[PDB]
Amino acid sequence: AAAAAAAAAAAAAAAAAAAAAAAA
Amino acid sequence: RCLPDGNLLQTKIHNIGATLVGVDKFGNKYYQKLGDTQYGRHRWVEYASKDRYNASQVPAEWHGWLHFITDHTGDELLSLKPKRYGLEHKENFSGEGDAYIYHSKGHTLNPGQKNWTRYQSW
Amino acid sequence: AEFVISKVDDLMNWARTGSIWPMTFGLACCAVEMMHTGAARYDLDRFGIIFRPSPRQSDCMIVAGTLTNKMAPALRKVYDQMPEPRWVISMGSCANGGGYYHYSYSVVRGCDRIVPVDIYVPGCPPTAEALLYGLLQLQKKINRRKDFLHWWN
Amino acid sequence: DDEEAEQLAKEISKDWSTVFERSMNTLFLTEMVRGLSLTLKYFFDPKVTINYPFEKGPLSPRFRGEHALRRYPTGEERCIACKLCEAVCPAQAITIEAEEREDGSRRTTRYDIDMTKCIYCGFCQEACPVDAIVEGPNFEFATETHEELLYDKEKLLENGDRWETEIAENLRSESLY
Amino acid sequence: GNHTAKWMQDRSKKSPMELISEVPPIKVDGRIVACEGDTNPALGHPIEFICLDLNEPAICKYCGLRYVQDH
Amino acid sequence: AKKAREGVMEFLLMNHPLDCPICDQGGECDLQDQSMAFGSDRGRFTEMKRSVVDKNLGPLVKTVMTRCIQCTRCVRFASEVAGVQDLGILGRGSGEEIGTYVEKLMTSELSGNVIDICPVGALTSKPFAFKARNWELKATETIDVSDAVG
Amino acid sequence: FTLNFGPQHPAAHGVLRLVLEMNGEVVERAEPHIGLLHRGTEKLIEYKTYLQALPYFDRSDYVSMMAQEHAYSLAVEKLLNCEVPLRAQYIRVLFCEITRILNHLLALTTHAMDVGALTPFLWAFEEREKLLEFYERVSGARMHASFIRPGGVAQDLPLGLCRDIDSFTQQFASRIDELEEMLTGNRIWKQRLVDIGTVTAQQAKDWGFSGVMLRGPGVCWDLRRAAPYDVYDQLDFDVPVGTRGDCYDRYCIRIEEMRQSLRIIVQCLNQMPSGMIKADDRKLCPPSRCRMKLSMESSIHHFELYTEGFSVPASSTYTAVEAPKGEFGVFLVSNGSNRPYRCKIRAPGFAHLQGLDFMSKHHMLADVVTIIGTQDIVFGEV
Amino acid sequence: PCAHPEYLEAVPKATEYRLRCPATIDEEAIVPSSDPETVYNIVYHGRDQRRNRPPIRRYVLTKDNVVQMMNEKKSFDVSDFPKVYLTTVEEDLDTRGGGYE
Amino acid sequence: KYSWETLPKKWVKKMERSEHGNRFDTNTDYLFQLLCFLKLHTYTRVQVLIDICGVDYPSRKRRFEVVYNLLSTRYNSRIRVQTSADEVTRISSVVSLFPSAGWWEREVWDMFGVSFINHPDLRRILTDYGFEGHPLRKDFPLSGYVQVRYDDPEKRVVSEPIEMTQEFRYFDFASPWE
Amino acid sequence: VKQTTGIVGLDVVPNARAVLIDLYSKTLKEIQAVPEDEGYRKAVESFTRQRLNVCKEEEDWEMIEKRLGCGQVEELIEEARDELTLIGKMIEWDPWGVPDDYECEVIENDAPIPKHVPQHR
Amino acid sequence: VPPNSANLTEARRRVFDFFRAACRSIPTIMDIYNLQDVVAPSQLRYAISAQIRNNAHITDPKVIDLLIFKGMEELTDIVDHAKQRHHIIGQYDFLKNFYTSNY
Amino acid sequence: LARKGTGGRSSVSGIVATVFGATGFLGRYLVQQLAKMGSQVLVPFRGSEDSPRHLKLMGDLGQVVPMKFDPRDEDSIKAVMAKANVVINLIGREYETRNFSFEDANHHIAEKLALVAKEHGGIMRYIQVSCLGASVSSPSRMLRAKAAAEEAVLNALPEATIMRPATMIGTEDRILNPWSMFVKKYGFLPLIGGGTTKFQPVYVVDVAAAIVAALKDDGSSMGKTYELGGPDVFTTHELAEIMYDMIREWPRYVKLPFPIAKAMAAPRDFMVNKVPFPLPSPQIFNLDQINALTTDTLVSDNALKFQDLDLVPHKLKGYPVEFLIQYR
Ligand SMILES: NC(=O)C1=CN([C@@H]2O[C@H](COP(=O)(O)OP(=O)(O)OC[C@H]3O[C@@H](n4cnc5c(N)ncnc54)[C@H](OP(=O)(O)O)[C@@H]3O)[C@@H](O)[C@H]2O)C=CC1
Ligand code: SF4
Ligand code: SF4
Ligand code: SF4
Ligand code: SF4
Ligand code: SF4
Ligand SMILES: [Zn+2]
Repeated sequence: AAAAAAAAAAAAAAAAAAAAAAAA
Repeated sequence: RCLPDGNLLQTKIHNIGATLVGVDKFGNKYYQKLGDTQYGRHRWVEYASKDRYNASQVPAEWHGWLHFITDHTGDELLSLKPKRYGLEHKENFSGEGDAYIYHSKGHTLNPGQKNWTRYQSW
Repeated sequence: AEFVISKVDDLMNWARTGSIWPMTFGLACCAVEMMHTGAARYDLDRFGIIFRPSPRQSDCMIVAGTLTNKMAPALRKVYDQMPEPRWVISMGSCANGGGYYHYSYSVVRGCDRIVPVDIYVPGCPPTAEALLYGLLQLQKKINRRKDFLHWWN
Repeated sequence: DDEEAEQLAKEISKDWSTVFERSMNTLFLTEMVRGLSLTLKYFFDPKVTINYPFEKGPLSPRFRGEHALRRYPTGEERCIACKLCEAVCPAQAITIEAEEREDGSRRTTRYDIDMTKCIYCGFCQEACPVDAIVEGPNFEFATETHEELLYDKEKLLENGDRWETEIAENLRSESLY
Repeated sequence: GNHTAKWMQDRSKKSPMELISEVPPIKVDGRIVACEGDTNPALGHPIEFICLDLNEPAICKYCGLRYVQDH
Repeated sequence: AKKAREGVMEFLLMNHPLDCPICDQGGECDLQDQSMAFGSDRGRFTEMKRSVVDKNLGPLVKTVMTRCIQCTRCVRFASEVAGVQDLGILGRGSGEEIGTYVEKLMTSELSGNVIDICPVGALTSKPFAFKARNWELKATETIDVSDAVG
Repeated sequence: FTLNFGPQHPAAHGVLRLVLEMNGEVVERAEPHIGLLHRGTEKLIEYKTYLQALPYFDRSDYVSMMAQEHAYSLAVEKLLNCEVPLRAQYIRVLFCEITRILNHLLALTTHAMDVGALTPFLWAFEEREKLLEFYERVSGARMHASFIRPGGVAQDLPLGLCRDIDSFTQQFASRIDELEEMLTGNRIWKQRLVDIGTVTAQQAKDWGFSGVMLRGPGVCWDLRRAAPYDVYDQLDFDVPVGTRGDCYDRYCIRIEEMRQSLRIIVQCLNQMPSGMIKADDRKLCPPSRCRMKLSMESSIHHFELYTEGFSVPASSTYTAVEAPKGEFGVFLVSNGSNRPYRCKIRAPGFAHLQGLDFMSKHHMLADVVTIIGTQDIVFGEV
Repeated sequence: PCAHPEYLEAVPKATEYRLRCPATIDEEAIVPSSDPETVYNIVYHGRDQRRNRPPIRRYVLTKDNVVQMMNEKKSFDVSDFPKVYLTTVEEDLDTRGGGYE
Repeated sequence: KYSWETLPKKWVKKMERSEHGNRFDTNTDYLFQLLCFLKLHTYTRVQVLIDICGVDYPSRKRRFEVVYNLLSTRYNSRIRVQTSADEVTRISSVVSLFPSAGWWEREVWDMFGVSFINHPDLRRILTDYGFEGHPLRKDFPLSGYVQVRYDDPEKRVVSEPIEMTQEFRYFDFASPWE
Repeated sequence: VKQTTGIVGLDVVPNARAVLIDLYSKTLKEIQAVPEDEGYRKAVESFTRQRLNVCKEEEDWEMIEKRLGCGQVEELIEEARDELTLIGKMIEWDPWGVPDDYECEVIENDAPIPKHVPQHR
Repeated sequence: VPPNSANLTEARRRVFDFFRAACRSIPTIMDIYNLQDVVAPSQLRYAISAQIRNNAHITDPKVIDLLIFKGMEELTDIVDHAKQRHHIIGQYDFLKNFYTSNY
Repeated sequence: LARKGTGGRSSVSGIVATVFGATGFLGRYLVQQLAKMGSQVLVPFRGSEDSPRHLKLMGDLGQVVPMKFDPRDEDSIKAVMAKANVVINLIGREYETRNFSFEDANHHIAEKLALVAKEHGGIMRYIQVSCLGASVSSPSRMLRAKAAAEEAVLNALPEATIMRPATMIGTEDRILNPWSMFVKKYGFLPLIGGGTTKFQPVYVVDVAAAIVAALKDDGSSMGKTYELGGPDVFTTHELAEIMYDMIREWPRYVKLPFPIAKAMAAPRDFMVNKVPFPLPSPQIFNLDQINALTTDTLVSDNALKFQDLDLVPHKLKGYPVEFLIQYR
């Protein structure tokens, strides 16, 4: 089956908050 | 003891350091093991009916102290139970034969099955 | 005498009351309260209760939540494939009786309309201990069976 | 793009003594041995469980369980039949019929809460003006049969007299709110 | 009674009507009483001011308690 | 205008007893529905309300004159429409009491309508003593067949 | 090839009745079947007052109770113009956020029990049975705490609840760490979740995801930063936003959103003004028991608010809060009467479970339970 | 060798927690109902929120009005355009407060 | 509001509000065309169909009122385009624009009966399988017409007979003086 | 030089400025087909001219973002392409011009909103 | 499907279309739910025709469109095993009333 | 009777019945009729409380009140018939059990319920249920007992209807469900006597519909022994032909001469001897059911049929036998 396999590679974990950390 | 057939053994493995705070009329011995550890497991009741026990045998005088809702042992709320209309507990006889179980007033099992017809026939 | 029959009934009832694995029809929140009654604090694996995920091998069926008129055939079809010494527990107001949705068109007025019920855990969100006490009442219902004495008539 | 994303996410960890770190943390399953170690720490720690029938979970005086019709200390059911709880009830569990009793003071000939058709939200306890209907912390009233679960007109809700010793306590401690 | 024979089928515990008709009427000073409830104005009924101009005891409708002038 | 309405609805609810739960006309009340719509949300009167004994007006009109606000509507209805002239506004001041000065059942027919005339529970149907509430009653706009006035 | 994939583990996903059209083990389309939990909520609310309507909301989402009462209350204050105090707002958030924690603690470890990790479920449920010691203590019922009333909040906290919520928040970073050390590092977890149910942001927007499934894709969109509906504009907290969209990002968010919710709990605790608990407008808030008994004008309102209701003026508003599942919004048309008029409940899980069709295309049949995991599909709202 | 950097020492078993059981009134709470300025000043129409609102002004637009408006709108200069809700993502590990809130 | 200036005047046909969330009560013909606008537009970018709220006004002539909510994740605003279609007026479906509209329109047709044009798979989503009648209308009684379901000699089957229950007690709380 | 848009699916475009210039020129050319006295054409013309101008002046994508404050150039390209779709759609089923009657009812209510309800920021 | 019923003619055309669809689908109906022995194809055609004729006096085109839609819904939920079969077998003077009730 | 309702499942029918044999194959259809037309049913059960559980439904909240009672002990039968105006009797056995003999289970009970209902003056209609052809001098001791039961219920209590249902077919029956599960002996069906028996089965729903129809009827159907025969007078072999149409199996009958059968059923007839063990309820080979199988008297004579109840029975092909599909 040519279905897209779930490739378990990705970018490393980096907690991505929003830009409103200090001064909105 | 002599009950290796129940979780009553877990309660009797308690009581090893616990202090006995009062005992109600039915015989249920109310224990307290505080200070040591495991909050939520520092108030229990030994039902004094080692077989055929179940919940709701704990009277209202203690059912407060034992669920941690209050800090008043049943020996302290017994001076507050109302004398005029005060009623003893009933163990929740659910299923244990009719006339012990509760019945509505039309169940045909209740002695004195009332008729609801609002019109009074002639 | 009859004493041997009394003890063999005590034994059968001790078995069926010790290991009573329910097919937990956990519909809605009373399944979240049932999950708390299966959780760490009030163990149900303590009392032998093992939540089966299949109706095939299960002594009980703790229907919880709002039995919808569309989940009525599925509940009945599941109840029809439990082995005969089965019981049903209604947990929560919506499952035992009409409940908050008694007058809803899509809600059956209590599972007592689909499956025959043996212990109705009361309280719309029953305390996890209340469902646990409902099961400790189902255990009483087992301890009052004496099926051997009735097989001897 | 996923091809280039893979090429770059694998060219980020591409320096010796870092390929080695990742190889010894994916061969000597090391992420997983921190799972097993935590699991063991919890295997040996005390257990947050409760042998139920003998000790029960913590509650509060605001806990809403089995409905109980209160009484005034001197007998006389507190339930004057205003029908406010019959009105406020979301599930319409309470059916109240009222009749001037021979004494002359109004009272409910029929006060039947249908516990099965009841959501235990405590609206009746709030709506009642004299605190006539309150929820007793019982919550342990599982009934073998549904008809028993329909609490009769002022007779089984009158079993709150047994629970008054705890209901009066909870009310004396909650009335501050 | 007969009204109380509609909801109570026990007929062994005294009927609430009798439990309140056997409590004595409470003497007071003025011409108006409070009867806030049992004792705690927040655990009793809404305060019901009763008039005691009549000679016979004037019952409190909510609690059944009876008050007399006590002049 | 709104401050005048709030002022007056505070005076009316000042010496008025808290009988709304035990009042037969609890739901269908002008005083409750004007306080919950035009009167103020709070009351500053915290003193001893005046109270009034319950006059015996017969086997039809249950009377709780403490609730009555002395608006005089019934004492006008019995004098004019019913035309029997038995009710009266006895006394002056807050001590005002509506009813017959001597125990006198309202011998007039057509004097059961004083309950609909009454904007307050005070005068209520004694036959409909407490049996129901203003919200339970499903209403049908039927006619009557007792007398041929229809 | 059609497969009637039902509830794998009952009592976790109750009435899940997908009808998967498979291709060997690769799923070609997932057709969820709704209505098995369709109680007449959007009809029953048209028949009851605005007070009687509130208990349905804690019964809409059964794992995050008070968030929906908070979304309803904010829809009968949007109409009523019913300004609530500062303490009511702070308690209302301290419990909407305790509810975010109560939900992520379930929707993570029930998901993690569908994937296979059995212990995180029971640890998180001990944590949830600690937070239900707060629900049950502040209102009465452990789950359905009909507590966030329209005007303000039902009744003040007990005199020992902030101390206990503090003694819980101190020990809750460790519980999140354990739920994280047990699942985040695992190669059996990442493998079971990375690149599973990846939702490009255009898809999460199209299908109206608007939840933790709209911040997986990277769309920075939290209705506590977008439309601050309480002290949220005062409280400091960072909304974790994913970068890939796979079910491993949504898990990492739900496990960080469970820490920022801890920050919000600790703030609401440290700054909770001693003010009135309900709006002073006693025609929208039933007066206390003490007042209605002593004051005749309060008794009249306690009577016309527990029987009649508010009669909120005629309008129609869509008030949407950030419930844990997502943007739970209650579109509340209001005829002038005391009963609502088509109180439509936009509930995420009706928009998320739509996403199952395209999320779980070409994923293996064993992934279709992971997708249902990370969508936090609770069928009460569907 | 695990998640125990002298911080898991905050353990779940409390053993001293809800030390004052709830229904024990050591301190009688007060829970203010109304602000002090609104106890003896019960004027309501000023405080009213339900009914103290401007009435709905539903006025009809006919073709003349909208062609007038379209001709009046000469140009869409900037600041006649809706502002964008600008939100970018930025990696942060535990810098907010130092991990301590 | 910028959205009303650019929008063709004909598309916002009937009404327009300016508080409690702004709405463009449009006509059913110009609806999906109006939904095409406000989306795929640079200064009005909604992209997110939050909700499709059927609302039934029995006293109108166009009974229902299909209230399309719309969020604009870009400009952080929320617009509520509405319509009006009676029981037998097929209204344009916007599943082609916002694919979330699929289930919402299935629910609007199920509850109310406002069939949707060129909506693929327009099938009763919420109510029972053999359900006849549209619940969230006004004239549909709460307890339903034939919606009790009990087991019987037709074993393994729950029938669907005419309904009978404790009568729903409708309380006439509404007071005069509004 | 841009690593990636935080948004998933919106792939970073290296030639952002060039395709933006292309799209805005296409938009200015295609908008001519709508009547001039329509608010839609004034809006499209104005903002497309502003963005095309700022894209021609500045060189880096970062400066395009900084001056033209509309998020990221990838989302800007999404907006411009969606606008081209809309103009090519609006040509069809032309809604321009006000009809003869045009009964439009500005039910402009102004209820005060408490602000502890969501609204938006 | 757009309501091309700008007239009774198109509506009647699609009525005949739905009738042909149901008739040509009766095979699967009889198969899935096992009526090929209790009911005859003549009888199922008779019932479908009596349905389409029982609601033939509809001078409104859109009402006919909606009726055909309800019918297609019923069929599609009968073709597939969505609804059961014990109803399909069922789907196929004053004094005698007075003696029973008052209504 | 004093009916205040519209249909059933919440209506009232003034019929507070005590269906003595409710926890049985005929009982579940009769109780469902009586409690779906909205009338109370005081189902009395004999042993395990799980017996009438399948009857707590099909009746709305006390319309079906299962009660405990001992068959041989009165003052309990009087307690079950305390609040009742209809008393149907379905208590019957096809096999002798070591404790209750054929008379003590078919005749000495029906007579006992008859007497204790006579005493409880107020039982308006007392229906007595016995098999068709249960006339004295019938071979099967079950039918002789069931004939004595009729004779003693009419004598001790006149105007007492007596249904005479012939072998009843339906789900969980004792006629078809033993043949299947013996076709599970590889299609081997032992039709006894060579299928020369002529008996008229009847869909149990229609027997119930007749038992209720004699309640809803007027003063008639009192003391009139109906014969709930049914349509399509069959033969055992022919009836078996219809089973194999439902259960997908190939007809593989065999003939058994009556001596061979009575010898094969000679065991399980020592019931009174083997005291310390109860035998497993002879399903297919029952010496008494075989004695009944011999003579084809199980045909409705000119006695009252379904036609005298405005009722026409269902067939035995199609749904009224579709309980066999669960054997395919
Ligand atoms: N089955 C058939 O094909 C035919 C039967 N009939 C007659 O119909 C009636 C009901 O039939 P069906 O329900 O199938 O019969 P069953 O043999 O299944 O018995 C039905 C009921 O009879 C009760 N019963 C039988 N014997 C006793 C006893 N000694 N003491 C107490 N209760 C007893 C059973 O109680 P429990 O369940 O506890 O044992 C059960 O409630 C009987 O009279 C039967 O002979 C008529 C035609 C033929
Ligand atoms: S009865 Fe109450 S708690 Fe149980 S499922 Fe229904 S709403 Fe939830
Ligand atoms: S809690 Fe009280 S008011 Fe609420 S449904 Fe139950 S009985 Fe009715
Ligand atoms: S319980 Fe309370 S609300 Fe109900 S009738 Fe009695 S006093 Fe009134
Ligand atoms: S008339 Fe009765 S109900 Fe009305 S305000 Fe006075 S006491 Fe209350
Ligand atoms: S009508 Fe009623 S309120 Fe008015 S004066 Fe007469 S008694 Fe008083
Ligand atoms: Zn009093």
